[PDB]
Amino acid sequence: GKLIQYIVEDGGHVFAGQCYAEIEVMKMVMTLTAVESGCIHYVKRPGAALDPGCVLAKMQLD
Repeated sequence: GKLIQYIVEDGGHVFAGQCYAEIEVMKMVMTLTAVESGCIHYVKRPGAALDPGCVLAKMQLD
């Protein structure tokens, strides 16, 4: 689906269970739950149809 907005910012450390983006799928909002903590580099400029597995972000495994 589309990338509405990014609820974090570029170069931002995150936590377990923390939303980092929000997208529109099936007409509905979606918690982009982060899965690993680290300094996200903002890869995906806003408003793009996305994929399961797309690189919205890369961090490092802290």
